[PDB]
Amino acid sequence: GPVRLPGLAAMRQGTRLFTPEQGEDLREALRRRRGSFQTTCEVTSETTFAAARRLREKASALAALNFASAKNPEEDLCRGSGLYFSLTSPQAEPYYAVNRQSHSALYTDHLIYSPQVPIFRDDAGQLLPAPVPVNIITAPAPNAGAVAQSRPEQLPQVLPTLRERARRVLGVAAWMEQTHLVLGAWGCGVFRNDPAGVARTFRELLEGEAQGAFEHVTFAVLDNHPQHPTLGAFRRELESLCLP
Repeated sequence: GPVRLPGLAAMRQGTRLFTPEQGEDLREALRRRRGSFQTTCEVTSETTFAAARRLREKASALAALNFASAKNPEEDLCRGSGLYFSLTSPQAEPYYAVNRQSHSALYTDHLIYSPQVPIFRDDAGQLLPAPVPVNIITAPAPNAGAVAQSRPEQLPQVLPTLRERARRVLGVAAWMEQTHLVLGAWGCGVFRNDPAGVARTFRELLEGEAQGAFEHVTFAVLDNHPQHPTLGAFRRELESLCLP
């Protein structure tokens, strides 16, 4: 029969959906991990997968945040990886079905956890000699641009939606015992969330509820714009977390 391609079945079968009603269990998992580590934080000018590939030898419990679409499984972490084979798993289907029927550009607090997704290619699109597996957390940031255009009365709700969903990202990471996280400018760019505000949201959590819950947090923010405004905003906001 068909050749079994390495690791793809285990990734798909191990994919996990987190639903809104699991918020409290996620909060408890994060609370138990709080204070475990003297967290190291850094803000780097790297792509998400370049950071994951650099760190994957340093740690196996490494997870990256995928800046995902809410409705369909400009580029997310499916590019260069096996992630689509996980996001289309049957257990992940409610993430797409519920977000579609919500009809809200704030979306819902569904998250997908994808274990040991193979990274197949580098930043330039060339094949890696050996794929590099990383865990991936998929959750959509609120689409501030779409809220502003089509439901402006929801615009004051973008910040609390972003914070509560960021809290659940960290909670999923703690729930799956992840020690290393690759975060970044989640929802910035096309969704038009402000970079300083996204950085400040993660700062609030990492200096509070999630303080010491992770060994290492990398904010991978590749920015080649002349004034580096996105990378600069993250560095300015997260300065106090980044001091060695």
